[PDB]
Amino acid sequence: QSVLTQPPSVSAAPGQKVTISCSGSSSNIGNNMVSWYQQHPGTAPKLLIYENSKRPSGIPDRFSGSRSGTSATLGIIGLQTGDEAEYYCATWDGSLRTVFGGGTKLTVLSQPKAAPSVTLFPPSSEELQANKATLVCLISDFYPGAVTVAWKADSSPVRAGVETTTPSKQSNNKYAASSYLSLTPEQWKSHRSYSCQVTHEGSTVEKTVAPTEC
Amino acid sequence: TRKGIHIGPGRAFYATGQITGD
Amino acid sequence: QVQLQESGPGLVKPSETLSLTCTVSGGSISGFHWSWIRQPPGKGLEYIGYIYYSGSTSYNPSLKSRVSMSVDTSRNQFSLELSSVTAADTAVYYCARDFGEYHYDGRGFQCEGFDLWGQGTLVTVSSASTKGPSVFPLAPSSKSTSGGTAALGCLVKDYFPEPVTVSWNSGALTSGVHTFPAVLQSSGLYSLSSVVTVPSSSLGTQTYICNVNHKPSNTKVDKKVEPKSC
Repeated sequence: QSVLTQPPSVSAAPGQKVTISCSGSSSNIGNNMVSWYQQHPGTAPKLLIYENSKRPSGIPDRFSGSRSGTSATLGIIGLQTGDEAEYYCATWDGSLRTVFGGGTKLTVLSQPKAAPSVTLFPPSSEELQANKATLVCLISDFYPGAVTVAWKADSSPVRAGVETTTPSKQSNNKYAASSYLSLTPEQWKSHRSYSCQVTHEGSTVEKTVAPTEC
Repeated sequence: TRKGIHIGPGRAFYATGQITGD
Repeated sequence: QVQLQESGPGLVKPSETLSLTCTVSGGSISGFHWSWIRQPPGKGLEYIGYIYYSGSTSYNPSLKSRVSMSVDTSRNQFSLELSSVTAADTAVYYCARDFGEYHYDGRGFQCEGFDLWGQGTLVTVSSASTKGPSVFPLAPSSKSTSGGTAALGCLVKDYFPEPVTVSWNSGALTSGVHTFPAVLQSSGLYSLSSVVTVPSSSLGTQTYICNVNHKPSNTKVDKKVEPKSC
């Protein structure tokens, strides 16, 4: 978790109201003015709002922000297609820096809601035969394109060795993604099972592979 | 608390000081 | 109007110093505070610090011990120095003009800001020295078929520099084929994966090879991906 909190993902239908919320504390928002950024991938971040609610000229009303208490909210009215991007909030924090929220992916609902399709390959023998291991977790056919991955050992939350790609668009206009858990054959054997844990739009499916299959 | 002077975007500002010295 | 531009190396060996210069035009450095903000790919944004035109600075407390900025009024340029870099410093680096609250208190400039950004420059931290990849089979689904189809792929691992091209069946199968993006590991070494969704009939057959090319290290590799064995 970050100093500022945003929802990883938010969606609406072309033309609908949406709202993104930045959440903080006395240490920051209670005391400095937030600003808002649109980022389209491959381009730099672009200032949408500043001073809680002011708008640099060139920015459409329909983009509005505001602060209340130690929270702030960006509001996007009359949704469009070019509105699909990642949005950040930011302010000074008492810790002595500018700080950003984790970044909300705003998806403008082109097709309907596709739940992800998870597959987990266990470390291949030919890898093990060269004394290495890697577990490959592939996620499929999801929309909005936004997933959170977690990994557990027997049921131990492991954070270390993880590598997840950002969601990529598929031929079918749906999203794919892949995580990779690196290890040593000691580890892969030192446990009765490993799990892959995908939360999407608020719903978690998982697949669980073990050393023993054969 | 007290407080203040917002430098807005693209507005220049000049201080040195610092009225209590360096 | 006023435009900023990042410049500097694109690849840097761990433990060395990272250096970058932001070059400003259409306006003066004068009267503004200026910043570097980096972004590890697929991650979000982290502010590194700011420098005031007259030279005063303020560095994000987490990096302070490693970071250094300087301003050159004449050249209309400012610059960053990241020291003892590691895997974690691999990022797009942006430079920016700031705004925010000023205090005569002694707390000076509170940066809330950034209204102006360069395009950013990617900097890759790595010791890796042009290894070709090792290609491994992604055990085809095996045992159990709901929905009705199966999936397999290749695992291309530990290589530098990118890219790599993954073909399939020498070129015969390009449908339901996803090449995932090249991830970069704390080693200095890349990895990605290709995957094709196929009929649960049976297999075999058919079959079903990967055409991995590490063109920088002239390593073409075909790989036979044959089912379960369970």
